[PDB]
Amino acid sequence: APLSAQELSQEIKAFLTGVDPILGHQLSAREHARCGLLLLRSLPPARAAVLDHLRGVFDESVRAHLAALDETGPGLEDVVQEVQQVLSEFIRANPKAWAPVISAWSIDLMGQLSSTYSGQHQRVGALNELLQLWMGCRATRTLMDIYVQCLSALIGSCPDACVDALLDTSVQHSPHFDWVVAHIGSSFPGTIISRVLSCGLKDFCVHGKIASVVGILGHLASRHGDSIRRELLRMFHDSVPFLLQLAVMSPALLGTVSGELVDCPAVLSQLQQHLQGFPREELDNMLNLA
Amino acid sequence: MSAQGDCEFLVQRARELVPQDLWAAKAWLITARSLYPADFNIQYEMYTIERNAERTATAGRLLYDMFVNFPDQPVVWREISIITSALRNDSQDKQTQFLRSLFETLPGRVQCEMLLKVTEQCFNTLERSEMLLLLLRRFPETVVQHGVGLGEALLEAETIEEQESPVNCFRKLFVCDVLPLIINNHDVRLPANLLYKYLNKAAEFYINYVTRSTQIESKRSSQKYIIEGLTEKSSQIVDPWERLFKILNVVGMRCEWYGDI
Amino acid sequence: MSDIRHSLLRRDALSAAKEVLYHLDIYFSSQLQSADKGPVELLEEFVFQVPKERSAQPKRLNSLQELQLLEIMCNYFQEQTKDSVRQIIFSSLFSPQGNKADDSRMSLLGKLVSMAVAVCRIPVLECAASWLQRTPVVYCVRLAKALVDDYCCLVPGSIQTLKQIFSASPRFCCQFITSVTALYDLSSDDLIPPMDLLEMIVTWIFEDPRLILITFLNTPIAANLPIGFLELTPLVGLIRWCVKAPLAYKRKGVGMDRDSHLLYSKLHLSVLQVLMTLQLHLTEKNLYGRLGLILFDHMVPLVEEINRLADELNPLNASQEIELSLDRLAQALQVAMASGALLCTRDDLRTLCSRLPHNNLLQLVIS
Repeated sequence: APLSAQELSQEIKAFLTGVDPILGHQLSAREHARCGLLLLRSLPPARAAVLDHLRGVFDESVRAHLAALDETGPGLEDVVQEVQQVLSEFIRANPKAWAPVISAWSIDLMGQLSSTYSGQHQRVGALNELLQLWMGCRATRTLMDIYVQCLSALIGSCPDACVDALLDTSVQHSPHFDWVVAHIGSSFPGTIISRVLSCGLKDFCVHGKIASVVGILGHLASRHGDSIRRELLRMFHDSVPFLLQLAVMSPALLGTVSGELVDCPAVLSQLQQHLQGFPREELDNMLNLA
Repeated sequence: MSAQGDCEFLVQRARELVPQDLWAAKAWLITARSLYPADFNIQYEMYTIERNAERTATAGRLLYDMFVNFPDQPVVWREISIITSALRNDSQDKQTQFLRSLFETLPGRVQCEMLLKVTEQCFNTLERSEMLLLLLRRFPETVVQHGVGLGEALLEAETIEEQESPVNCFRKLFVCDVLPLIINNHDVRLPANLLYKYLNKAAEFYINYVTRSTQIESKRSSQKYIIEGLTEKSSQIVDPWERLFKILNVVGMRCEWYGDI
Repeated sequence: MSDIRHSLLRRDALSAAKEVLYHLDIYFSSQLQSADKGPVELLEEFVFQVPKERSAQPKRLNSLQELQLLEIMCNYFQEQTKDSVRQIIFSSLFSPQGNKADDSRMSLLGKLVSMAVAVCRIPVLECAASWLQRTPVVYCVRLAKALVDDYCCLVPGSIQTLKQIFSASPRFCCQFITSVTALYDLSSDDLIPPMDLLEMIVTWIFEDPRLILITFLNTPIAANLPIGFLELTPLVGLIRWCVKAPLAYKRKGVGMDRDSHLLYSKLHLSVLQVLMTLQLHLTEKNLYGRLGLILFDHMVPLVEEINRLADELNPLNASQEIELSLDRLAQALQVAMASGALLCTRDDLRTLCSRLPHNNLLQLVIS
């Protein structure tokens, strides 16, 4: 055990003071990252501090990548590989406590950055183009891969809690990171698209816009998943104008709904007649939309 | 009473726990209490073939407790014999030194009692003579108290050995051992008769060492001879001339005392 | 006093809190005989991070600044180096008040103890051990569980850091052993002892228990404590945990959990050896013998739970485990009767044997 308490005490005191008392030299950001990773292996509070610093580090990396893309650090592959391996081992050792907080940190960072960049850049159907331009980048794509790996580790353990967190973040930050939600739904059609539809219809009932974003995400996730989305829409209709509104605003979902209606109904007609007791103005508006 | 039943149950429980761990059996035997010596002996027997550090510590603690409480038992003698056997390994590593140090840690009273019992049980005349010589050499106090009895004891030992001639390597080894005991204690003053007897014995030993009968039925110095019914390598004696020099030094210390010599 | 509260009332960055804490520690060390609302609120905000409106948020996340506050507290404790100051700080932090503030302060103290163990701070460890000795059963269990989780989830081989801290700091090791004995019982799968925790308990029982016995002999303690206020001797807790461990493994299928069984056997052997040494040392005098000095009245419930768990398929599948548990329980009862742990006589042991399954050897063991 060569690591003595004196070295750790001196290092933490120097970090807290902000200026080295002997060397008096502002260390490089790579040195700060190295020290943070070394502390992360041992101290979970220092791990939280490392995530806090990684927010700014990833902000800098994304801004640098966007600047490079628009105009047209070193070792982009090595540092990303090292961070990914450290996080992977950290999750592997004890996923229960480390995976949810790391996934939440990553998704909150991505949402906040997307919120800032949606208006401060020229780079931002429509959601398909957004998906292309966002997945096109390198650092953001690798971060999304890390988040997908984290969720694939978390789906089996806590699917409901992850879904709840995702939909809470969505209702708080809808027009910002929905394309990542669209990608996740495309990868995992059934439950994800069912929950997106449930959230959209719940918000619609609350209002008596989330619906447009929900329709866009459903259209984006229809590719590799349109059949499951159509089945979910049919199941929702089995049990009301939210489905019609989504079909109207989403051409891909419109085609899926047209195919479903072509497929398939006296009991369905009776159910429609039961729902036909609604107020006349709403019925007329629904007929016009139909 | 039901002492035998409890002892048998404890022994069976200790034996059954050997496959799991010796420590568990030892702990159960200790926690049983009541007939503590029996449980300690059972635990020691269970851990006798074991070689773990924890098992060794438990066995040592049980042996110390038995020595404190039990006045006499064959377990102590068996442990002493095992320690002696371990010490008799090859001296080409630290294991022999560790075994010797562990053996020496035992009290001198137990070793003395074991040696006395072995001497009493030794029916062989040669074994009795060797035991008497070892007892005399170990403590100079006995030799000093006896006085002129050392010569009579040596004569009786030689007669018991059924070899009147002192040319045998055993007689020379015994004489050298007797001389080292006197050399160790320089405060043991002796009269003129004792000094003359010691000088005669030393002269006889030197004569025997210089040449021995051929009867049958970077530098160093040594010689060759034939031992009486034993391997010549068994006689581990180093520098008999140095032993004679040390004897002369002890004699001088008592009375305050071309070429090189 | 007033100036510190005035400075802390305004501005978010409480950079002057360190100076106030240092001044209070110096005053306590130099004027312990001579030594409010503002100090209580400041200490609560620093450690517990609980604002005046308890139902409201506890001063936002209070996580990023929590590490800074813990570092400041550790530095202040290191600068203190006074028994009176450390005792006053521990008493103030661990004093119950009938609310969650005491529990939060105890959790913060446990986090500071873990940080000190990482830094091997001898005075901080001593103060933390004293505070743990003055803590309730729930607080001690929570602190021990949090420490074990931190030592097991930080990285592989992290038990070496705990073992090194235990070797360097004996007081912290004794406190950890007492906390483990009081809490770790393996009665339920939620409270299942860990392999690293078992190794730490074994290492503590190896040498630290002698330090605990020495501390107990230095100053006498009551024969009983309310809810086991960090019972000194860890033999009873370790024995109960080891007994319940094989039954729990059988209930939880024999070689699937083999490390736990071996660790439990080693811990039971270490506890029995420590108890035997303590009995051999103390039976000559009248210092102990009424009920020893530790138990916390928790062995019976854990034993009952273990027996109930092992009852299901006891003779068919868990016959070996049931026999091992019965032998361990009989040995523990015999040791308790011999060590004087029994209240009046071995009547309780006879009743336990009668209620327990078929075991003829216990009858001869008692006699």
